[PDB]
Amino acid sequence: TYLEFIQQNEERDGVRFSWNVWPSSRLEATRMVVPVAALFTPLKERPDLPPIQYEPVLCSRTTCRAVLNPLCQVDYRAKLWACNFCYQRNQFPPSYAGISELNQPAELLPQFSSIEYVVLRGPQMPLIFLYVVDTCMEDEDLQALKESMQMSLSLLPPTALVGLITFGRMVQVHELGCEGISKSYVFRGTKDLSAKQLQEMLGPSNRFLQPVQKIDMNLTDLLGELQRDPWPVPQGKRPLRSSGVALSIAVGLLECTFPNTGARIMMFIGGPATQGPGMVVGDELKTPIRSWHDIDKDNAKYVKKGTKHFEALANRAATTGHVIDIYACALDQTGLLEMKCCPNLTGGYMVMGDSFNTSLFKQTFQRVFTKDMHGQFKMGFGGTLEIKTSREIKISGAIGPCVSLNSKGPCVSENEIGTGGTCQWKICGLSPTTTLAIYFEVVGRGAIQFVTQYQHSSGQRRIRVTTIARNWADAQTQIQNIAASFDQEAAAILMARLAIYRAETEDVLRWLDRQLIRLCQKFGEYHKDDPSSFRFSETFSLYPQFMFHLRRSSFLQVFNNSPDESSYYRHHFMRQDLTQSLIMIQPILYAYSFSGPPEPVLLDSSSILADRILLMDTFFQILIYHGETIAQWRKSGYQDMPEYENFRHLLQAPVDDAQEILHSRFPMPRYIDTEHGGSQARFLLSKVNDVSLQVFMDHLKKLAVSSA
Amino acid sequence: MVLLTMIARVADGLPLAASMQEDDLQQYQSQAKQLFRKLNEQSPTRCTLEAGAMTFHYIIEQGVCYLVLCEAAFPKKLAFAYLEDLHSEFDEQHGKKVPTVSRPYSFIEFDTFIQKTKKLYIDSRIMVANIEEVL
Amino acid sequence: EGLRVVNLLQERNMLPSTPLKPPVPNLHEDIQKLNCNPELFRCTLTSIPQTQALLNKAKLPLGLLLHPFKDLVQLPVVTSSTIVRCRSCRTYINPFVSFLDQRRWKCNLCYRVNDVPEEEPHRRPEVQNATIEFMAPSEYMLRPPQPPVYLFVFDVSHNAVETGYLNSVCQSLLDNLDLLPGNTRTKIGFITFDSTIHFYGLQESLSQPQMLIVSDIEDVFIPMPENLLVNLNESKELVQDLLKTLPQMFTKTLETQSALGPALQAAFKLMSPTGGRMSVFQTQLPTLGVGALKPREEPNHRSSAKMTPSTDFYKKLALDCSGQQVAVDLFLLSGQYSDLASLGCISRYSAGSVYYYPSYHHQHNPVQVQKLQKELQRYLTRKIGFEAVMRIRCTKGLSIHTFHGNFFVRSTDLLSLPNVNPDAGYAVQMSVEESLTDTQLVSFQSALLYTSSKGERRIRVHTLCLPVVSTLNDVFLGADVQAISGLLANMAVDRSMTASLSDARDALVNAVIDSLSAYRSSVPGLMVPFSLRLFPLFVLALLKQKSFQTGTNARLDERIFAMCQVKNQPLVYLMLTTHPSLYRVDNLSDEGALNISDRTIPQPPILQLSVEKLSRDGAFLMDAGSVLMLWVGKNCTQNFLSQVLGVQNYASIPQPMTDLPELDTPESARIIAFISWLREQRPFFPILYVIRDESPMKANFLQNMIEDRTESALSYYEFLLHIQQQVNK
Ligand SMILES: [Zn+2]
Ligand SMILES: [Zn+2]
Repeated sequence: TYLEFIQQNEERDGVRFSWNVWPSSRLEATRMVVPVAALFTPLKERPDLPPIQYEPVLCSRTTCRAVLNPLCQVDYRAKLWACNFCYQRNQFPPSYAGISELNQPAELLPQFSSIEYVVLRGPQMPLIFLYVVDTCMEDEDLQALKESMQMSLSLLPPTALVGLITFGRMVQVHELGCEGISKSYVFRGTKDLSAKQLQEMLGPSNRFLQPVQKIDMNLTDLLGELQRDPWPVPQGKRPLRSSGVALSIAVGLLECTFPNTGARIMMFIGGPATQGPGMVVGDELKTPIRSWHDIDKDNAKYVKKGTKHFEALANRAATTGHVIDIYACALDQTGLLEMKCCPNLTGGYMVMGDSFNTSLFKQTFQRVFTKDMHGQFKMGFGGTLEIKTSREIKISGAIGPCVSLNSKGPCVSENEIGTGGTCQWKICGLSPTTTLAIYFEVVGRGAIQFVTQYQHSSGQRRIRVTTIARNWADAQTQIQNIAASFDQEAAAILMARLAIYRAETEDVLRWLDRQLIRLCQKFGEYHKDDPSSFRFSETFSLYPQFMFHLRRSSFLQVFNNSPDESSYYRHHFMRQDLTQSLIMIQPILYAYSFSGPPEPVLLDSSSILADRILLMDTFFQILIYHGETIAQWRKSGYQDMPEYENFRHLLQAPVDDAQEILHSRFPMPRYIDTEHGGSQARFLLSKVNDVSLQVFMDHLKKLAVSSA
Repeated sequence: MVLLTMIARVADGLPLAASMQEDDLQQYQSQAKQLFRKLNEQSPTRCTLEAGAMTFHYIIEQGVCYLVLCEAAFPKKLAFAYLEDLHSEFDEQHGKKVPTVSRPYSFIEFDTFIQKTKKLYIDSRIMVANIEEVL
Repeated sequence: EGLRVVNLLQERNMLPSTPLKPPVPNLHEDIQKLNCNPELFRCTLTSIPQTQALLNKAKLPLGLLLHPFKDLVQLPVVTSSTIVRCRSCRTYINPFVSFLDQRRWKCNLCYRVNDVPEEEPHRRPEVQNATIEFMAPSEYMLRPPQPPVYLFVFDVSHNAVETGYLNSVCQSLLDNLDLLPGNTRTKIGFITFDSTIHFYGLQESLSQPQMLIVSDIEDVFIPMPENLLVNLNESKELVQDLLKTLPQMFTKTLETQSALGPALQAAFKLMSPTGGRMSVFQTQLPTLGVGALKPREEPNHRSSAKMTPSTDFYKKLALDCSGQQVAVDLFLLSGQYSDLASLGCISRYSAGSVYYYPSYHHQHNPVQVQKLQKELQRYLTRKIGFEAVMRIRCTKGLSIHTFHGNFFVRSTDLLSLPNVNPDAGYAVQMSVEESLTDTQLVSFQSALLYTSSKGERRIRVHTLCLPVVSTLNDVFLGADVQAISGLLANMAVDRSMTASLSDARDALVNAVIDSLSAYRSSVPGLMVPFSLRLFPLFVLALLKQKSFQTGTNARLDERIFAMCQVKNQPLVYLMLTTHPSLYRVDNLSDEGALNISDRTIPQPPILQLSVEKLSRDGAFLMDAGSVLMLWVGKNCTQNFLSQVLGVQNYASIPQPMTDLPELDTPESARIIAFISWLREQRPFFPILYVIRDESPMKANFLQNMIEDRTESALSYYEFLLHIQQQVNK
């Protein structure tokens, strides 16, 4: 089954292609409506694969150097293996002198396509965690924040190095365990510093970055004694917050102390930066922070210069191999639009909320440090991703959390998409859910090898190798075999990645439509000029619907959202795996009522019954809706009566299923309990339903059966 | 929405206590001493003067005037609440000795309370007349 | 007394055995009994020349020397609801005015007649006391009385750490925290510095003090708005903990560079709002940031006379502090050249002072350790005045043209004194701008307007009255030799900075020659009036002092410091330093002041400064004002060794001997009573050290024998021979 194939391959190799059968001719390659692309999860978890403490074994043809894989033709007699990428024949390294047929190296069994190696030769560098904290916020929020930080400190590895930087009007770089005093270096938040400058003004581990085991007690006390920015805030003014400079100093500090080694710069902000570089809004309360509307009518004088400042910091950090996290909680906007690149370019996180003093933030924050079956963090640092393809395959680029190493070669395409012009990318921070989109081009069995070198949370350097192969289309059945290998879900997401990438770097809908229509005409079924005749196989029938929801989503229709919310939504969409991505675009909906157990139902107004309870899973929100009738039976009180122990199983069935997923998901989703009449019902109402899908479909058919 | 606070005996305008911090004071300090000099038993016991970008706020209790200067923007409502806090404290502490002293600023030490009260107002977290007139 | 003439070549033993007493102006009995105490205000010529021509003939400088804020025993304080001043020149009604219409008084300074306000008028305190203090009315203050503010700035570089000075200073502060002048408004703060500037936040809410470090040397700023200058009363405990911690925070420091200039700028910014006293402790040449100074090679006995600042940074900074009522006291405890000629400016123009401790070291220099100890003690406890100004007025006809001392002269001669301390001296030079043919008496009045440590605006006034004479002989008869020497020293320091050391030394010698010559032309050997019999001796002393000596091995900062002292000290101490009192003390007895109820107090005779007066058979005490050295002869008596030193023989007299022991002997009681009396005559407890053996290599006791000859300077006799050759050339 084509479905079993798609499933088993994503499970084993953490990969999903828009097409599982590729064009064997130039006349087809160029006429591909949806590009051959893959959604790749370099660190996907699976059934405990045995880590290979090896010397991976590389091909001996200078240019190639691919890793020995299951696609390689071996010869246990001649102690030789022929590379599958360049046909170069190799001699087996000494440590393999005794490998036999009835006992061969794991990297050759088709089961271990996608395998991990550990490279042990040089002492491991400790992890580094630098807390960068805003102190311009209400006491309840600050106290809550201080507690979350102290907690995270109790989870760090003994050897990890930690540093603390606090800010408000001035920026303070604390020197921990300085004894009998507690000193820091204060800088004006008014002007930026390079790193050379910083290095000079300030002076393994430094005075500013010490091992947790030696410094933890002192830092806990310091974190506990932190107080509000001392500078008063006059009437009608926002406090002066130097977020831009605080971040440049954090980046600069690590750049001149530990460049090129895993590190985490965690910034906690409680309001917009109000004193550039990086300024997002003035200090007059009477003037609101920019809205999308304000941006479109050129009434946001800070956006561009502010965006420029953070983009530079992002690239400085990403270049030095450091990760930047932004935890932003405030009642008003915080400037995530201008700072997005830091967490987007580096694989850092973006957490948004209303206050640090909520369960939402506290739980999301502690999820950050979730550990595995060995007591180790589920994070990887300084990841280098290199892709090797058959001479017939080229790479247009990638879309997701990464930066280009701008390394050239024959695999690089002229038609670049996203971060292109390279066959190597750097991902400063990644996890088991991190997902990149790789767009390919054809210029049987084509092969692609993904090699990911990263620093494990334990300190070990690791190399993840996933080698995959897909059949070349048979010449006497090209489009027929190709069509059968379509992965509509994967393709819908890959196309959505491109569209969102173009919008966040400016009509994109028109491009989306032209491609939708083209796909309908090439793989559909119909009689010219007869809309009613149009049909799609089981392989393509859901694509139109996914497209409908995507173009109406908050990912493309930004107004009705604050610029910060929009940036948050996209940030998470550009890193997520297939399952979660689909949910973001088209929320799953479950119905609950006495008449049968919970069931999935169409995202339509027709599913909103009065005697039923609905659960909507937006990746960002889990919402429970109580229909008018059940709202009454519930306002009435029948729930308590011992007579209605049934009305209880009902009222809590959705609450039960919510909890489960309301925990596995990293950014903990916001939970909402509303009903017919409630104001929060609006969330379900706007996700439900040109106009409706029926009208959208008719138009698509009217254009599918007409002129090409 | 900043500072300058002066407390003085109405009769002669004798200064009793005050507080100021710059890092001009010169001009507005004269105007304040001008007011005190003009004030007498027939003066309004609660008033607000407008001096351009600035605004004076004062109250008279037991022959003691409590004046304050600040940017016109500063909430008039808070300026008087500020004056009331000073009054009750001052009258309670020295209210009965005021009519006997003769040296300027004989209660300079009241300097402390003034400033520890001033900060609780300059941190967000009656009659009107152009002062130029009265003078 | 006597109107006699002395032949300096035949006397040679003219220094009197008892302390020299200031001249008594030739004034009517009633007027003189009301005159100002000479220790507070005196003139170089008690008989003022009627004309500039007469003044120029005498060839003697006309000027005033004052110690206006001196600690007094009894001070009249007038709280007058109104202050009586002349409607013309604003002079304070004083004892020397002239009451006529008994309801109208004539001003002794501008002659205008004033109306005595309805508030025996000549019986009022203002007319019976030459020295008096008035309470200042509301109009004598530009702002509410400022509270006392003490900011301590400490060098903590490697060298400073090595000297160990911080420990004693912090210890002296802790002990005297309750003695610092001020009421509940007192504020205190701290800053340390090396290549960076360190502020200290102090909050009761926090577990310990915070060190806020500004590393941006080219653009200093105040890191926090509150808690740097904290209320001492409220935060006593927090300040005490800090003083106990500081001396231990920089033990293992490697900082060799000192950014003094930037630290002073930050200290300034911190104090700018209120004003106050900044106490800076520096141990080396500043080399980082603005105000950095270049190294210099120390001279040697060889180099001739070939002083001034290397930059104006500190002068400009001192002027800024002055406008904000900030005074800067400099404590330099350097072992190597630190360019004091440039650093000193910070104190000169802000009315602060400089304290110097050459080669200070907690272990190596037990003498400088105790000196600093006792000097800090005085410094932290003496009275203080804030945001003050001083004006000096003199009768119409007389004009002040030059001011000497630590302050900044504003327009229409206003002496700006950010701080006014009781140990500072000032001097003024005047001239007769209009012949005094009219009057027969002239007055001088200094008014010191300041804010006390209790927040009260005060005005201290001193008035001096002197007679006017028209003959050369009368000018000489009233000459005050000590006062003249003091004003000449001040004039010579300016000349050194203006021309050169050579030109300064020459003008000193010419003032003596020119004056005796003028005398001679109006009367074989060297003849001089009685009043000037000591003039050549004191000038020679001045020429051999550390400020003006030539052929010696004195180091650069030493000379500058001695010049700073000439400019900032009161006449009395300038004389003790220039011409130390020498007494024989191994045979004291009862010709003393055994009047002090239960104490006797020996009064040994003052000896002239010559090794010809010493003796290997006795012990000699030298009182240099700031220190008391006790030289012991090699062949001293056994009684003195055991009964006074508490030793059995010369050989066992401890090398550095920081003071005498108090033994149960009548001999010990006598010498200790004598010394106690000497140090009771002043406020700065002078340290004593017998270390002066005949081989301790600290016999700098000899450098004070200004009468003997040296390889690079004349003896007293040679100097006289030289003057005589010039007098009758
Ligand atoms: Zn190969
Ligand atoms: Zn007059």
